[PDB]
Amino acid sequence: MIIPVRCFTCGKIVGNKWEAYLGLLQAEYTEGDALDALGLKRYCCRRMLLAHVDLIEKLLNYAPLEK
Amino acid sequence: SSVLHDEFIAHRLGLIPLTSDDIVDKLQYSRDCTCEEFCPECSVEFTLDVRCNEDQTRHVTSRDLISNSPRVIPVTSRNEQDDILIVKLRKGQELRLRAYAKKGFGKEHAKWNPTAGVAFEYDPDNALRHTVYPKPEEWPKSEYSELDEDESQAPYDPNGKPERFYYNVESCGSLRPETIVLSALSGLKKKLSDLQTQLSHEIQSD
Amino acid sequence: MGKRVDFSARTVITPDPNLSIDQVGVPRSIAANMTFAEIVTPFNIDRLQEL
Amino acid sequence: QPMIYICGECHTENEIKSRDPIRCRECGYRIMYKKRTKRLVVFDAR
Amino acid sequence: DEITPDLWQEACWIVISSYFDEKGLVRQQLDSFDEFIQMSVQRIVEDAPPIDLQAPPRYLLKFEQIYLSKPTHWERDGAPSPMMPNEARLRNLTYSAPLYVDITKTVIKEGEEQLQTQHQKTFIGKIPIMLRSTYCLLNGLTDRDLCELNECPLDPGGYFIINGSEKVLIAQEKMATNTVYVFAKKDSKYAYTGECRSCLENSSRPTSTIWVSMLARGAIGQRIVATLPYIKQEVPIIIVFRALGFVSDRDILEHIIYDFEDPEMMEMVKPSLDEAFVIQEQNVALNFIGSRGAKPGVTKEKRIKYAKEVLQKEMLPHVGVSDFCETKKAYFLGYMVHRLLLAALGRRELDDRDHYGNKRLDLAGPLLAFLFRGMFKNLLKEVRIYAQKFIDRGKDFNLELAIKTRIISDGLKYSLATGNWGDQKKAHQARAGVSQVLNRLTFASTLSHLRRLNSPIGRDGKLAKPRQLHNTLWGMVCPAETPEGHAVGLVKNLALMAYISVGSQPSPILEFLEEWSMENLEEISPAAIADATKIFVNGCWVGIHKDPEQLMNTLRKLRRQMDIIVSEVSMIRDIREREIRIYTDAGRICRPLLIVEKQKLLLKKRHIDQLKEREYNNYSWQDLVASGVVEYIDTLEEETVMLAMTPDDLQEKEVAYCSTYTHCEIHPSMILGVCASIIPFPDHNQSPRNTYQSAMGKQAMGVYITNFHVRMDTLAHVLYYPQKPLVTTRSMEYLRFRELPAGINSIVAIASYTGYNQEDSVIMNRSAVDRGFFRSVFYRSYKEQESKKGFDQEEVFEKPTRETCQGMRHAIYDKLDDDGLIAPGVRVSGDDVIIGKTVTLPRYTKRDCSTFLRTSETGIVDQVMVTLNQEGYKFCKIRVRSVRIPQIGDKFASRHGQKGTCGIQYRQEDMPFTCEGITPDIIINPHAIPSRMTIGHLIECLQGKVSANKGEIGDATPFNDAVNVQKISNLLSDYGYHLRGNEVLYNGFTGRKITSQIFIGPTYYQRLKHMVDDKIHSRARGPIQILNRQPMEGRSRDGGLRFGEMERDCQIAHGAAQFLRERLFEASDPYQVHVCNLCGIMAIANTRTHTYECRGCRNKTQISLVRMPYACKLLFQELMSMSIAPRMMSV
Amino acid sequence: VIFNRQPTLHKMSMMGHRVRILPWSTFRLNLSVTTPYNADFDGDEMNLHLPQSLETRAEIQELAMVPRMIVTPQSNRPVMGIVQDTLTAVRKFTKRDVFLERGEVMNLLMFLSTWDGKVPQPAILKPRPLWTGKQIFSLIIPGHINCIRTHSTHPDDEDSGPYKHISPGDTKVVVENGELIMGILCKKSLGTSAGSLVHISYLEMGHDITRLFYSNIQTVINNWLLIEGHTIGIGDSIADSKTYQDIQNTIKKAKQDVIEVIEKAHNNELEPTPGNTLRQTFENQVNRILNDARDKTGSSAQKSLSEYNNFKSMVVSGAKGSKINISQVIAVVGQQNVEGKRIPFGFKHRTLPHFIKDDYGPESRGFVENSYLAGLTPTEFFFHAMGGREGLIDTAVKTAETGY
Amino acid sequence: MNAPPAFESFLLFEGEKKITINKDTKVPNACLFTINKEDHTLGNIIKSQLLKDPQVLFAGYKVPHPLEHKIIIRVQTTPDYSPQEAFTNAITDLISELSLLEERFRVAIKDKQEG
Ligand SMILES: [Mg+2]
Ligand SMILES: [Zn+2]
Ligand SMILES: [Zn+2]
Ligand SMILES: [Zn+2]
Ligand SMILES: [Zn+2]
Repeated sequence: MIIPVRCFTCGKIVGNKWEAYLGLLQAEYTEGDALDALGLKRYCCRRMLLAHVDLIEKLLNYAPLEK
Repeated sequence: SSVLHDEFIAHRLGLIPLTSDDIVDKLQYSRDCTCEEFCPECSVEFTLDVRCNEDQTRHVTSRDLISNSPRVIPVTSRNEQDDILIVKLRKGQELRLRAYAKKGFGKEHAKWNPTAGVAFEYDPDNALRHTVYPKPEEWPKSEYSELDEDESQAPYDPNGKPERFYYNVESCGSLRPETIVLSALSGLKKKLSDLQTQLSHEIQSD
Repeated sequence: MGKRVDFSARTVITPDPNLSIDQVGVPRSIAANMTFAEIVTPFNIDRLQEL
Repeated sequence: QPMIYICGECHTENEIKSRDPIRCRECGYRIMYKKRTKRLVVFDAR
Repeated sequence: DEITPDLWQEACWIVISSYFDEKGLVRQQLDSFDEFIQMSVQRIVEDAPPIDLQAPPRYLLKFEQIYLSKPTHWERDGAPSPMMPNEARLRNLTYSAPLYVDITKTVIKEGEEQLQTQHQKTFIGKIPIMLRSTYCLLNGLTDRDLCELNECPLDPGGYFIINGSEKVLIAQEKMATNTVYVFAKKDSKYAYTGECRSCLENSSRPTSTIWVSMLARGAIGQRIVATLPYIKQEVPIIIVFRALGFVSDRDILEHIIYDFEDPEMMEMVKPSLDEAFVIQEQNVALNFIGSRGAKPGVTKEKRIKYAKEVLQKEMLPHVGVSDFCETKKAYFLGYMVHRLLLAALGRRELDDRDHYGNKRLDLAGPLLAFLFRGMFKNLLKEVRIYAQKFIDRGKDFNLELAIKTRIISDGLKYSLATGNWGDQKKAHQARAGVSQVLNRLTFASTLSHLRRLNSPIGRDGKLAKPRQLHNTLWGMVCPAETPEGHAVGLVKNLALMAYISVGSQPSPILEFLEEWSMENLEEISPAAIADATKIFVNGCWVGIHKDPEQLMNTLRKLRRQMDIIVSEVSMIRDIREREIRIYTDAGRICRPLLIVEKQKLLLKKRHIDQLKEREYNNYSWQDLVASGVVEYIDTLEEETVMLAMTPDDLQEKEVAYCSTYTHCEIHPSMILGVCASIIPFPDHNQSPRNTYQSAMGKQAMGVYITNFHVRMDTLAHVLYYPQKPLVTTRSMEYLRFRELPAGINSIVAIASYTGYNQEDSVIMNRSAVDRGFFRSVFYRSYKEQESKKGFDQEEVFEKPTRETCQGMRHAIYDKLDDDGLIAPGVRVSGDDVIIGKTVTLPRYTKRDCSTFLRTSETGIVDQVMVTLNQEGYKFCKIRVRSVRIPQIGDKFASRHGQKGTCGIQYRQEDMPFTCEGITPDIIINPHAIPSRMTIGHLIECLQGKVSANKGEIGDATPFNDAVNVQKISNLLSDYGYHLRGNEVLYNGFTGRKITSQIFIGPTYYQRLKHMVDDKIHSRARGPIQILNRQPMEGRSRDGGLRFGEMERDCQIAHGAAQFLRERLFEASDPYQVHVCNLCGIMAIANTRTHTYECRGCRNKTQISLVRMPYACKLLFQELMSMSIAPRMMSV
Repeated sequence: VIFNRQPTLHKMSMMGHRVRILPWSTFRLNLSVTTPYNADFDGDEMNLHLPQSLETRAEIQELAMVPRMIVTPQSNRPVMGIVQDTLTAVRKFTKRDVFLERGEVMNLLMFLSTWDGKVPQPAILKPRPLWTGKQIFSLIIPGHINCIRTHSTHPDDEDSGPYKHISPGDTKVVVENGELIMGILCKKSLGTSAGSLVHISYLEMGHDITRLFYSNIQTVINNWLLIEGHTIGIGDSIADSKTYQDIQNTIKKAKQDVIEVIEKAHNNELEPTPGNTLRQTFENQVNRILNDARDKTGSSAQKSLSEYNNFKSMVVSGAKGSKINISQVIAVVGQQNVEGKRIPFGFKHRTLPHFIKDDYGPESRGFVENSYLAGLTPTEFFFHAMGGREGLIDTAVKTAETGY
Repeated sequence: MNAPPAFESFLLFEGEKKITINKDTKVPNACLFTINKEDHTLGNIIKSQLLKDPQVLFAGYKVPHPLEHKIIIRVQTTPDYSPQEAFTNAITDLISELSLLEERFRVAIKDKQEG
């Protein structure tokens, strides 16, 4: 639902790159160039950022249980 | 009150790297500590207390992990790269927890693995023929290769042995890469020393 | 002709190259649930008391 | 002893005793949720 | 103007996206229900006859109008409030709306003393509502509005909520009605049989099947007979024709044979005439029909009346049930005989039972209409009895008390709740399997279940013909998605652009045909039918025409202009036989296609331009259909269509194949369904693999729905880190797999590493699993309610106590609160208590009836919900949360039928690694590829390596000539990798290079619901069944495993007699009986006083102890119940 | 314990095993004993029964134990043999050019249970000590059994000419005094057929020695395969341009041949053969042409394969696959049949609405002229789905009648 | 349900010996060293160092089961030598090699950070 912390394969930290990745994408980067800007050179970490679906943004459309 | 259940948050916190450079050698394993569940000699206390009161989504990141030890902090929080995202909170959602960090290594759990990839290679030109390419021309050259482009692999070395191993040790952040290598050599040497001690006891007991 | 029986277990099967052909690798929970009624003798009195 | 519940619609903390119809006092909604316990549950971050 | 090939792949998919923006994936369900509510209920209410009751005063009670309000709920105070579907799910309510009917009761006694009393909005019942239909509160709501209501915006709807349970109506296949089908049964007295399941336009009775058969050769020739309904004896066709008023043989053959220049037809009908010459007038023929019937009246008068009523009502209702229709019925029965003779003369082909042009899909609307007809008839009956018992006393009555609304309400609710489709009393004549529980395991499973079709041939049937993938399923049913168990080919799935017609009235078409040059059937002379073309509308022969070609041109122009003919109307011109069959009825599966001009598409570039700005200029799919550019073609009209697979087929070629195409595929990949549209490169796999994946995408974990936090589902699996596939098809954009994916991209290496992945198994990375790889959370909901059914005994939620409760287990109840309910966040292990319920007794005055955890779960309480159920006692739902970390024995699958369990998990240092230290997440065995021929797995792995290295999403759409393996390899060689996806790996244990370069790369894997922890089970002297004292059945019952007949046979072959006796006697049901040595019957033993005696023999000394199974004692006693004397003689 | 898998078809579906307690929650089986159970690890579950008396325990130990179950009375041959990885790997291991170094040899000898502790003299002493794979399998082979077999790739005209006893291809397996004197081991030598090494081991040596033989083959060969490795990928599915041109020329010629037969039938220039109607004769001619095309293209693909091809490796060892599978992956998938005939005219004189009426050509009636790597066209995809549905129906419908 | 704790791969159980030496009776001057709670990391280096001793005739190791957490190292030496002495010298040589490697890596790091 949320960006993983580490790459499943190598263990590189990708948790701090989702927001930067999105900011680069709205900056008219291609996904490949964006992944290059964040330093994801192994295709495992590129897999992590490139195949992520941010479902938490949809789960935050529901009001919480307590106000 | 976040949309991720408790084990999700806990698992996610476990995978945040903490600066371990000079403190890891000093701390003890909780197995070896003579204290109760915890003490400052075998553990580091973290606290996290965030509440989304404002209308925009609140990013609970590793910067919100407040430690009692200044030396052991989240790597991203160390004084660029952004902070690791623990959870996104909506107005009215709240996350308050208390973590303890321990000493361990990657055999027990990958969260204690300090590496973000260990590239290891030897014999970049296939001289020992430990690989057998069906079509050696089809394969790209190693970054450590010393061959002219017409030559696909080195001539076979019958008297050769693997020497000259190339390493690229990438650090997740907890330790410096050279600290990872030095600690690895020291740990392997202490494994062998303990093995030799137990060996001597077994030999003399016979 | 067919019936349900006690002292039976069932679970998914898994490869294990390190078992002999006549061995079966069993979980500790199946083995802790299932029991074998062993008769006591002076040959096994100590071991069975230990158990 | 109080067993305070939360409303599924108005999210109001309200106390309800046994043998009482399950009704929120603020909006009358019929679905209520218990609050998170105060007991101390521990997680190994694994 | 023309769309060039280089733009085509965009244009077509743009068109496809517009379709899914307009329709969706559950459009058939919603349209069926909408037609049922808008039209079918009103038609059913009006088609019921007014109930005239009189002792004197009389009352008619005519029902005239219906009103269906929005879904509401009535509390105990009775306040109506709008009920939201989520509240229905949580509170176990039924998401139904009240149906009110206007009733008009006029008093007529004498002397023109008439006065009408109208009861506006008389509450006649409650009708369950399909979600997201027009009459659903979630209709037209925005995604923000749905999220405000705790609803998922991606939820398709198309299901009902009955008692909190989401029920989905499965479309039921049936042979089309009002159509003549000539078959030939090999083993039967008849050579050829022409059947016609006839049913009037607005259904009021079942389908009346009429058969017109030919007797098999071996008196003199072949005789034609007719098996009329309600008559248990064959009847000659000539007798039926005379009974309809056609006595002269010339008239009958004028109606049967339209071309008198054809002696073959003549000699083949001659035996039937020769067999019917003694009967020569209408009354005598009617008497013969009545006599052959199963109720032969002693007097010929009532025989003739009965025959008249049968031939007017039960014979061919679709032709017309009123009087003076004998001419139409005669023409139609003559057409049936003509079709039979054409089949017997070889001039026409026998009809194919499996052709989907001959089938209809009974959807939610027409199924609920069947229920509503039965239930409204029962309601009117009950009203008749109630009003009769009052007017017999000569006084007025209150219709509100006559209407017991429970008939309609409880009937629809029961039928949708159980699936038994029919009256609750006829629970065995009713057909089950309709209305199943919606599958909420993953979004693909939900979509597929909502697009599920069913062929009710019966799973027991072992004839493969109905299970075969017929040619006519192309574009209408997924070729791949089908269960591989006992229902192969019977349970089907819609193709993506397949639309089941909702139904329409033939009135405008018939009116236009009248205004057009068609000639009615009663006004013509039969001599004109020879060269003319017949015109059938919904099976009824309505007239004839002289130029069928320009008629078809006119009708196609009318349908393409959205004129009087609506889009879903099928219009088939059979040319060789001169019929023109027009269909407007419901259940016709059809699909959209691009119309083709001379040799060009009508879809010009301007349509693609307007479709690109679909969100600004509101140019939608319906504007594409209204432009005459797209057309819905049904299975039966496809027979007359010449399709182009792509616009490339419309190019002029060195040798033209067709050069006269009429339509074009929007894209061939639309032949696949929901679950097959997720397979990448399915045209590079063996088809069984695609079927197995289509089945296994439904057990894959993911996020089954966005609002899973609020749902109290019995079972739910949510994946921690779902990922969209790196290699995807262009159809998942509409399945919403990208928004709710059900897997993870795993670096998979196809290698032989340590032997722990052999025979369909995988080696996973323990380090990856530690990082959250394929981790899931399992949510289990327990429900409970405290019933105050009566003062005799009442249940109540309260923390039990050891001093008052009787059946209180030794488990501790400290985790419960004073309310008797556990609190969220509490860690609960197996056998623990979550709800403390106590029931008052008649360990005193209350017994423990607490709800324990399903054993061996060990979760944490996620949340607790308390509310009131329909009747209004306290009702609790507790959701417990258990984190499932993948382990040895958990089942995983790729999208290519490649399933396997985790053999072992190695840490990152134990796994093999590339020069750049990449270890595989999964290692699968190379031996799973060759026999299976899942080359799509390898192409997906290679494409995924390219996608990950390039920063894109691979296009694995099935039939795409712009993507082949050589292009992918050339792309991969540009990123510094071996072009075929191989890499040098190093042994993780020793660090030496592996001699064989391993094939490794990203592949989309799925974690399936089948985890080993939910399957492992063991027993050693647990509970036993009551009847036969044998171990229980199931893990949940702590039961024992069945040592069946085949195990008995195996151990007999082994010769293991003591093991066989241990399994079948000593480990199952050991028992002892006492037998009389004289009569061998079980005696009476009293072991405390040691007195054994046989009452039969009156002895107490010659008794013997016998050690026998309890099941054998039970058998012998059940035989003695049958007066059998099984005497166990010990000598 | 008795270990069982359903359906229990024969006496080998319930065999006695010795329990080995291990960490996780699955029943762990040896890989040779999977063929008797018909068991694979795609979610199969098995039943364990624990005998509860010394008498039943002795019964199972003396009658139903797996080593006593190696040879089946059904067909007087082994019921379990060497299986997937161990079979591909033993094929690769006993090739003539497999040379092991001193450390590798010691690593493999660590996994021999029946090893006398004596390192054998290497087959090559100079310039560098090297053992051969046959030299280590000779240590695996028990007793002093003698066996002659032939590798699956053994040419049939080699036993006649010279080199009968010195095989150029290292076929013609010869084991003498329990040493693999020569030959490449495969399914024919270690599988479940009659007269194989496992059978001869069971007949000459006891069941205990044969049990150890199975275990030692598996352990040694899997630990060597850790060095050698085995895989499969796209590169194994690819053929050279010459092979592709040959296959396309074959298919084009076959389609022209079918067109010629169609033209003959259309002109009444086709006369029926005895015992068949004209339709059946035309169908026979077309099916013969297309079967010839499929076989020729398959032969072209098979000859195109290299010695490094992993499909060929698994087919040669007999571990998995067949030459027809290679042909369908590389050359051509071929004719799809429904009820033993070409695709029926399910529409009116058509197989699909994409064809003209009365089109008896190969593509119209269900000839898949593409390979699985090439990818099927939409009509080929639907026809292939029809043909596969036939197999699914057969598999799901035969079970009830056969079980009854 | 059946998951062993992850520390069981590294930690010795109470009363369980780190290393056990058993005389191999098949051939003379051979021993089996069963080392508990170690894996390929030490087994491979100890074996390969023992192979450098010309007085070692056999040196091999195996992990008998991956799910179990012990290794067995078989060492055979020449009659004038001992497998226990060979194993001791192999560990001593590995320790000296790693000490030298550590000191040289420290020197290389110092050079790299300085210049
Ligand atoms: Mg299986
Ligand atoms: Zn990575
Ligand atoms: Zn401490
Ligand atoms: Zn409220
Ligand atoms: Zn008696």
